Amino acid sequence: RLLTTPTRLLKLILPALLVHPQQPLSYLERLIQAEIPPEIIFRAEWVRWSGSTEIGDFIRDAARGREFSVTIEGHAEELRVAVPSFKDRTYYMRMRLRRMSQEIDQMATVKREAKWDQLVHDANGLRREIKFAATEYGVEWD
Amino acid sequence: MMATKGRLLTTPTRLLKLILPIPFHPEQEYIAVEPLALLVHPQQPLSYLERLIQAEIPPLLVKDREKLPEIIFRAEATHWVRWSGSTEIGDFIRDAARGREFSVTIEGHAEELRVAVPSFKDRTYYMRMRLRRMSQEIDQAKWDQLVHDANGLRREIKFAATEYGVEWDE
Amino acid sequence: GRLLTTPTRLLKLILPHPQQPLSYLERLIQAEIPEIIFRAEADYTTHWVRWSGSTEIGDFIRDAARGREFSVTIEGHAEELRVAVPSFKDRTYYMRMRLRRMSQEIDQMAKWDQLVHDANGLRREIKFAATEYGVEWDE
Amino acid sequence: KGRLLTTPTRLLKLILPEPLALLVHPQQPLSYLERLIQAEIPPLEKLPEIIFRAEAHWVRWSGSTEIGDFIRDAARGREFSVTIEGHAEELRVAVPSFKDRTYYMRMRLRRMSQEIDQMATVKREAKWDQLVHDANGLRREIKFAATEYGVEW
Repeated sequence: RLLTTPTRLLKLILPALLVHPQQPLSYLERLIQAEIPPEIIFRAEWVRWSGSTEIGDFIRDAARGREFSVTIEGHAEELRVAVPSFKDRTYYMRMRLRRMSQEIDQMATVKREAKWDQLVHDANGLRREIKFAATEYGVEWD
Repeated sequence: MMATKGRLLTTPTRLLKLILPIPFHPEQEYIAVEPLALLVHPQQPLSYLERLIQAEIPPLLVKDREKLPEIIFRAEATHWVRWSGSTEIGDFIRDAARGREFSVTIEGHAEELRVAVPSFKDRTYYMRMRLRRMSQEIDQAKWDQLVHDANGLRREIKFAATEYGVEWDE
Repeated sequence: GRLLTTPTRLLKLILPHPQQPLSYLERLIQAEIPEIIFRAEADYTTHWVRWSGSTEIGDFIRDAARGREFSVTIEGHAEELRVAVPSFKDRTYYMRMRLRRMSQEIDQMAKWDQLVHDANGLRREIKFAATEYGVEWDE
Repeated sequence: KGRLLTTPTRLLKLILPEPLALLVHPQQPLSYLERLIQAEIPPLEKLPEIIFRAEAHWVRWSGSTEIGDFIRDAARGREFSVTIEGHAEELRVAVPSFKDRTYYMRMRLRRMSQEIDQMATVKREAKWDQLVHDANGLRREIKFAATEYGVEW
């Protein structure tokens, strides 16, 4: 019920929330407590997790059990939240890489189909001979 | 000392054509001018040019046997210097680029021959035109930032792989 | 209903700033009224979901990019209003207009790499010449 | 007397006696100078061995020592001797100084350095740094919205 986002945030959905993976779980508790009448505890594997641990590191280890618990001081039924797989966390990221990589090959492929390295070698090399003659004749050149 | 001057011109290749005034009638046999055009490669030595001209001018006469006339190359210094026939043509010209006129002396011919050393614009005409063309072809960017941003993203995904404890690689 | 973009980071909507909380969007609407919640479409394969007032404005609508509209419940009457979300071309435009201008401006202007390198060699080639001659050399 | 001059390229022009002009490379051995000189002089028949001596107290450099390394040691004496097997008196050839050998070389650098400044000054006076950064930047923001909207760009 927690989704990776195009940016580096995380969307959470349960009986809609935003968090940063570098925020501590205390922030999650703060947001959750604001939508309810209140201690929020996080178990995952099983073991509870300190509210001073980063959410990023938390759902990381939670991938072992594919999900994690949320229990509330008062209510009796616990809440379970599925954690993103690695691929789930890296979808938009690996996508951006795939596209940038392809963007590069196009850029490089153009450079090749234009003989751009010989063009630079030819140009730079002959600008050298031109500059060199100017020094030989005792003149200046653009 | 001859009223007609020689010119050597540049070519778009490494080669040079040498235009010379030959003061011999084409049917003369021994020793106002006739033209001679000569393509030479800048690494051919001066001694090679001598051999070239000697084929296009009549022999000299010493006693009852013909001789190939000595041909010698001179240039500026403010006086005049004799150049070694083992000198490459291109390097010879390169040195004479300031005096704008060098001398070619034919044995048995009192009046020498002077060649106009080409101007800078002329010596460099073809190259400078190719530069303009090549430069024009280039003018028809985001690469550095793009490849940099990519490798960084490659790194973060490798990182999440090890943290999430899985293998990666596309 | 409609929400639209501005060339500055600010955002304009109208009806019957990105970093502000939804609570603020609720808080200042009440200045134009006699509890305001927000909702949007949610896929998992449809659904409507209530968003925390602590959600940033800009961070919120970026999640609603795919469904080009979102709900908003006001008290009193169960007649929810829907707001237009500008499509990609509509939002990126004022940016894309600046990019094209800039990229064209960049087009209006490299021997640099060779110069620097060719210089370093010369600088190195003379530094050596000084030492071989046992001389100090300054520029 | 004789003179050995630096040329705009790495070569060396040598002038010595109706003086004779020569072009040699600093990386060639003195034997090459001997070969070139012997061709422009009469024999003795066999070729005359010519020996090069620079100052130290006046010693002969081997025919296998490079001309470059020969003249940089000759600068101490600021000239060097050439003797021909046969001719009684010797030739002395002024050798270039360090500022002489590096004139054209240092001259090229000044022009390049200045050219580099002009190229860089244009970059400054045109806010080049802010240009690409704003460009590279808001490009990524655009490429990001496409990822958000699930579209291409």
